[PDB]
This record gives sequence, structure tokens and C-alpha cells, in this order.
Amino acid sequence: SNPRLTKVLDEMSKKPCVNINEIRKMIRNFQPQFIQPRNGNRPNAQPRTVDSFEWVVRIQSTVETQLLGATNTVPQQTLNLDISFTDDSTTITPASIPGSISMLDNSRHIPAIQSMIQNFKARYLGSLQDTAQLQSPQYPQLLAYLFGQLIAIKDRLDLFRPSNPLSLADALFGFTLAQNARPRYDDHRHAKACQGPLVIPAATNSDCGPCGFVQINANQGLTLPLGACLFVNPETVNDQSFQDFLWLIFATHHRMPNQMQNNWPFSLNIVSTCAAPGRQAPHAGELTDERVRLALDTGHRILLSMFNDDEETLRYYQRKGIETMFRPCCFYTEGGLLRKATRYVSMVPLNGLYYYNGATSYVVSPIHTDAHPGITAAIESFVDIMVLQAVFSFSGPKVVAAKVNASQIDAAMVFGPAVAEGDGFVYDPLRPAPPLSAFYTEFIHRPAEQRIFQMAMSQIYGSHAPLIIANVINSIHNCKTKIVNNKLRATFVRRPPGAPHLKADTAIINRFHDPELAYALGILADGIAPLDGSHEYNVLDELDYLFNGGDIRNCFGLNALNTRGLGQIVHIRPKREPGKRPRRGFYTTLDGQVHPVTQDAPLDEIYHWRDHGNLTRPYSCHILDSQGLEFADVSNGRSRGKILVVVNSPLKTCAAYQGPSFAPK
Amino acid sequence: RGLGQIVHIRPKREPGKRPRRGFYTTLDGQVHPVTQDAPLDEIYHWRDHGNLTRPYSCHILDSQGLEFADVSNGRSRGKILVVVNSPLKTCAAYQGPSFAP
Amino acid sequence: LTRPYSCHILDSQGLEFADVSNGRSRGKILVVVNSPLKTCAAYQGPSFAP
Amino acid sequence: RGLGQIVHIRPKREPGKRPRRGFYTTLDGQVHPVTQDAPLDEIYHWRDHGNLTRPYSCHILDSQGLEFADVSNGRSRGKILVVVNSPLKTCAAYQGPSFAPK
Repeated sequence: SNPRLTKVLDEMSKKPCVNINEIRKMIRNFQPQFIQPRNGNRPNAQPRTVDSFEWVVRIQSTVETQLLGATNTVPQQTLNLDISFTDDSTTITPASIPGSISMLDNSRHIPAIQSMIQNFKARYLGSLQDTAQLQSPQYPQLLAYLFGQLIAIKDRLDLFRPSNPLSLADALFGFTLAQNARPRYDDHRHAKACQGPLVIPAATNSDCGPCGFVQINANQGLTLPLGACLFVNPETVNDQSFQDFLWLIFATHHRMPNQMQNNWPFSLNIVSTCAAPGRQAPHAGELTDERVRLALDTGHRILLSMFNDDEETLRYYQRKGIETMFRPCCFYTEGGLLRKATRYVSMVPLNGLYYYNGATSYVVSPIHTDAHPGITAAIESFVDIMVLQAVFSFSGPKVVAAKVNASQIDAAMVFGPAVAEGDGFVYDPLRPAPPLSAFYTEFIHRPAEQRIFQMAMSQIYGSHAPLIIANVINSIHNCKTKIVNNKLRATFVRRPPGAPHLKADTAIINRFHDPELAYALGILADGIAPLDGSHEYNVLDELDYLFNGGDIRNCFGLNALNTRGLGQIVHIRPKREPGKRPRRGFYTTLDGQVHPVTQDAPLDEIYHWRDHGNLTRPYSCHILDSQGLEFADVSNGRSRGKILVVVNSPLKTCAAYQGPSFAPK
Repeated sequence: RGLGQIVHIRPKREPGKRPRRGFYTTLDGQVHPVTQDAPLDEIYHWRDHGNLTRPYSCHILDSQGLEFADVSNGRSRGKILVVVNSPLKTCAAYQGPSFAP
Repeated sequence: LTRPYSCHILDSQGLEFADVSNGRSRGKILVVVNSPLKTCAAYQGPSFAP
Repeated sequence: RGLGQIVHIRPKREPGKRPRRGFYTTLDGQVHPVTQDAPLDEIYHWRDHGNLTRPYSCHILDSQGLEFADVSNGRSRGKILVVVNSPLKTCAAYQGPSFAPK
């Protein structure tokens, strides 16, 4: 019993959303055109070490409006997307909910492992023949996360070509470092990486690279260690690339923050049937580019075999790991927080029994070889943040404002039309700000911003939907981020810890980036209607739609003429009620003031809004309420013409303007 | 002496139409909005002259969309007593005509 | 986390409860319990008052 | 002038028998093919004279398996005005017989 819900569901059924394969196909293979620090210009030559956490590759995209009837031409705007590309952040949390993390099934690792432990094992420990005690939990997650982090290191070094280079292996290990200095990469204020040169662990009897080793032979003993066990044939253990891959994984695991390092120990250790190949501990210049690449390849093969050859969750965890160092940069001065509350993947210490003999499959294009995986991971994340944006805004702007002496019992005041009763909260400013998990959770549980999310994600990803959905929900539940009174100034990565202040002391908490990108990519978009082609506009009625609780962005008939001469086009007068009583009218802006209008007068000096061109803040709630207005016309015609807007962006996907939406017709 | 614990003011949520911020207009045209329900003494004020207030002060010109709910356990309908012992009282004490008896 | 069986109020007779807030006494709450000794059967066990 | 980000060409989206790929043949012999979605500007990329091209040049002879998806709502159904003034405009200039496609 909800007409809007059923209408939207039927629409989404009519025009299925574009599954992610198109996004991957489009983004996989273009190099960035230019990379520069977010605020300013790049220097002549890049410094020795990435040290300013603002460098961001950007993706230009512009809009030009064009129409006859206006006084002068309209200047073009630059809607460009940015990618953080330097700053670090955590993404792994221990919390969980039912679907947040699942354990794989060792239904094809147990037969072989038992048949290989029954024969080559001293004939005095007894016959095992039970195939039921080999039931340790199967959680091969953290390996993929570390793999992703390693790929991220590689990509970050490649993009920001430093002046004096070093081999990726050399930079990662950091042989020629100082006592407690930062690694060659990731050396800045926010950097979180174990400093100092990496230390090889020890010179024990049974070594097989960085991890422990146990053999199964007659004149020996057998005792499976506690962590994970990767049972492999003697052929590969004595191979070369595999040893290098193990060393690389170990190396990237010891650069995590010390505390998080203690939480999730690197417990891998291999068991086979041949003599232990002593640890090699490469140093100075043993590993080189091609050898590293070969090791990466073999490691990817190993991980795929560990995942029951799933390759869709593997790519998921790999993306999530690579996301600690690449991520989209917000676009609105509000502060770019919608991402910060959706970035957590639950995890558990690795464990289980794994057997690896061959390949069992071949993937045409794995993530680790696609010409800068960082960008593709960042955009793969953005294509989800935008869907979340679309679902939250399904009802209204969902503002959160500040008022002094607000009741510390309930924080729900009605703001007027265009803001549904549920949303539109308020909070005292002089006390610590709210936690921002006290709103989102309340938003994504209703059976209107839930089913939409369900079906949209289902269409985007298909069978491997639940995992993402479940996980993101968990992220919302425990997010410590808080709302703040500051601005990002549109040329920063983080709020400058000075005294930026809000224009209206309020924050809209459901906008992350302009919906135009959502339309272009084909994903779901809401509210705001698309602007790419000829449009019939009726100012005399569009403006009316505005003052009764709209937003200017839908009203592309106004922005065109905002200061091109809208003045001598339309007048506003209080009301001409021919009967009961001649009362006067007024309107309320996003602030409290309720300045009124008494007589006929040109519109240009009654509202007088800032003119950006044809790209205004979509959820700014310019006017909340207004009663008693007429909007007379002051020119025959000249208020029922045409307008043409052209937007060309480099990320136009395959099915660009054929996606579901429910913006006013 | 009360009216901070006896009566509250809240916007009217009666129909299913768009919620609107109730407002009332004082004498000088200062439209006052009432968004979040609050105790009455925090929304409107006026000097206490006991029970002799300026008769025609024209306090509130108009108001639209307002509700008044009490928050005291049924002791908002009390009785009061007033005594006016003026020294220029005459025979026809209160027998004169009026408009609103 | 209050003591489960503290047996606070044994009995009461003749009492009424009326709210004095404009319809914001029926809110929602969220609780998170990330214990480190969670097992596979997270919450699938039987009970008495589901 | 920007036809590029207006229309895409893709091989074919036949929902049944077989996903084969498409190609076109120019006036020369070469039969260079098209496999995936891509902007039109780098698949044909013809010389631009303005609004007066060789009328009988046979730019493309054959093509099988193409779709021409649109990549912008509208922006591909507008108007155009061409003015040609020549000094030899005769008396009855645009009132002569012809059989060009309607």
C-alpha cells in the first residue's frame, strides 16, 4: 500500500540497471590524462617521496547550455571527478552480522589432503581414516586483502612517478632506510605504516620462505600447526616464483600498523612431502620487475584455488583491500562523509586447510593486470556509493540543522514541505556533535529504502549480491564519524583544521556527488531529472513548483535566465483573492528569517539566488515554505521557449541514458 | 507561576498533507515560526501585571497551524477569585449593560 | 547491561503511566555485540521468549 | 562538431541464436571490423568539408551487424538551417521535377 514504491519497482523492472561488467569494460583500459595536487599546480619534478596527501588524478567533464532569447551567452561549468590516490585509511573491522562474512566449504580440499596424509606418514601414529577431524574453519579472507594492498602499492608508485625510482621490491622491503624513518612511499603526516627496514624473522631448522614448514615422512613426526595449512606437492614448493610470492605477502603484512598487525597475525605455514627449502630472504636487488610480476601471477593462481574458484568474492576482497589507498573524493563543501560510513569489511583471522595442485580455471582479465588497478577499484566503489545516495534521497533532502537550546529529548522538528516528517532533525551546536550512525541506520531499515536497495544491488551484481549488501549495512551500524561545522572548500582532501563555517549552519547528509554521473553510468538515480538534450520549460509554472517546496536543479528553466534577464520576465504579487480579505504573503528560506512580500515587484530583488550556470546544489532546500503568491507574467510569451544542454564526459558507459529513475515527468 | 509545566505548543499534524511550520504574527508584522514543540513560556512572552493587563494591547494579530496540549495531570482547569474594592463604587455596582456578559 | 535477574519490583497496584512528549516516546535503538568468542551458530540456539 | 559523444555503434545484441560480430566494407577492399561498443568518431572518421560532400563517392558499400545505440537523451533529433545564395537564381528555381528520397 504505497503507490510510489510500486511505481518505482515496476519502473526498475521495465529498464534493468547495467550490470557491473560494462563499468569494468569501460574503465579497465584508459590511462589518466593528468595528475596534480588537489589545491594548486604540480611542481617541475616530483619529489623523492610521496609526502603531500592531496595528489589526485582528476577526470574533466563539462556542461554547456545553449539557447536563444537571453541577453548574453552562459559560461560553462566543469563537473570533474577526483580520486584521492595518496591518503591512507583503515577498512577492516572485527564486527559482524549474519551475512557480513561467510566461511567457504572445504568439500574439495579434504579428500586429497586426507589421501595424502594417510600414506606418507610414519606407520606408528595410527591410521587416520576418519575424514571428520579435519574440520577447521575455512576463512581465507585476509590473504586477498593483503594481495590487494600489495597491488595498491605498485599502482601508487607507478602513477606518481617519483624523481629517483627504486625497484618495487626494494621500496617495499626498504633495505637502505633509517632507524625509524617512513618507507620510500607513504611518507606524510597521516601515513600509517610500520617504519624502519623490514626484519626477516629467524634462522630455524624447518624454513620455507617467510612462513613455518612441516613435512610428513616415516622417520619424522606429524603435528599440524594451529594457523592455516596450505598442503602443496613437492614440485611447486621447490619452485621459485611461489617463494617470491610468499616473501612479498609477508613483506606487505609487516607494514600494517603495529596494533592491527598484532590483531591479525600472519599465520600461514606450508606442509609438503619434501625437504624444507631454506628461507632465501631476498635483499639489495634480488627481486626485479619481471620476477615480481611472475610472482604476482602465481600468487593470484594460488588465491583463486583457495577460494573454491569463486573469483567474484575474491575480486571483492581484493578491491576492498586496494581501497585503503584509492577512493573517490567528495564534491560538495558539506564535507564528503557518505563514503566514510560505508567502507568497512568484516574479517576474521585466517584459518583452514588448503590444497593446491593445479589451476582449475583461467580468468581472462584478473584485476591485478588492468593498467592501474587503483582507478578501477575506486570507480567500482563510487558506483556503489552513488546507488546508496539514490536510495537515501528517495524521500527527501534529509537535512540536519543547528539551533541553540534544542530539546535534549527529541530532535525531530517539521521544516515544511519538501522535507518529509521523518527526516529534518536538529541539534544543539555548543555540545559535541551527533554520531551520524543515529540517522543512517534509521534510514536504511524502512521497507521503502530497503527493497529498492535490494533490487538495485541485485541487478548490478546478480548472484553475488547479498555479501555486498550485508556488508555495507554492517558498516553503517558501527561508524564513529560525526557531523562537523566546517567545509572542504572543494580544493582539499580533508577539512582544513581552521575555521571554515557553514553558510546556513546546516548539513545535508545524503548527497555525495552530482547525480549527472549516476545517469551517465546507467546506475539508478532519483529526484533530480537528467539534462542532456532539448527541453520545454514553463517558467510561470516551474517557478510555482519551486516555491511550494522544490529544488532549483529540477527547474532548469530558471537557472538559464538566473541573471540573463529573468528580472523583466515575471513579477510576484501577494495574492488577488476577489472576496474575503486582502492579506499579504511571505516565504521562508533555509534559515529562520521570514522576510515578506507586499506589492508587485520584479523577481530579481525578492529572491536573488547565486548563479552557478546549469549545475546548482541539487539538495540545498533553497525555499522551505511560501503561502500567498501569484507569479504574474509581464511579457507575452518570452516565458515558454526551448533550451539545449550538452554534457560530454569521458566515462560515458555502454548503456548511458537507459537506466531506471523516478524523477518528476 | 505556571504555563511552563501546564501547557505545551506543537505544530498541527492533523491531515496527511505536507507538514507545515505553524507561525503566528505579532503586532509589528514579525512573523514568528513554531517548528519544534516547546513550553509556552519559551514561545511567547509578556509582562506580568497580575490581572490588570492593558485591555486592547492587540498582542497576537493572527496565527495558523497551532495545537495546544496540556502536560499536567488534570489540574489546568482550576478556579480563581478576584476582589476589586475600589473607593468610587456606586449603587449600580455591576448592573450596567455590556457586550460580552 | 543490567543485572538480569535483579528482581527490582516485586509488585505494584494502582498505577498509571502517561507520556508528556509530543509522540517521540516510541523510538528505535541499535545494539552491537562484537564479542571475540562468537561461534558459527551465532544466534540460532533455542530460547523461551523469542 | 561533437558527433562523437552522441551515438555509439555496437556489433549486435541478438537475444538468441549466436553472438557474432559485425563489419563494414569501404570503397577499397579492406574490411576492418568492429567488435565492442565504441564512439563512432574512431570507427569511420571521414573527412569534413562542411555541408557539401562528394554526392556519388560510395563512402561505404556494405555493412552487416550494427545497432547504432544512442548515448544521450534527445540531442539527436534537433533542427538545422542551410542558406545558399547564388547569382544565377533563375525565375522558377525550386519548382522543378526531381525524385530524391522524401
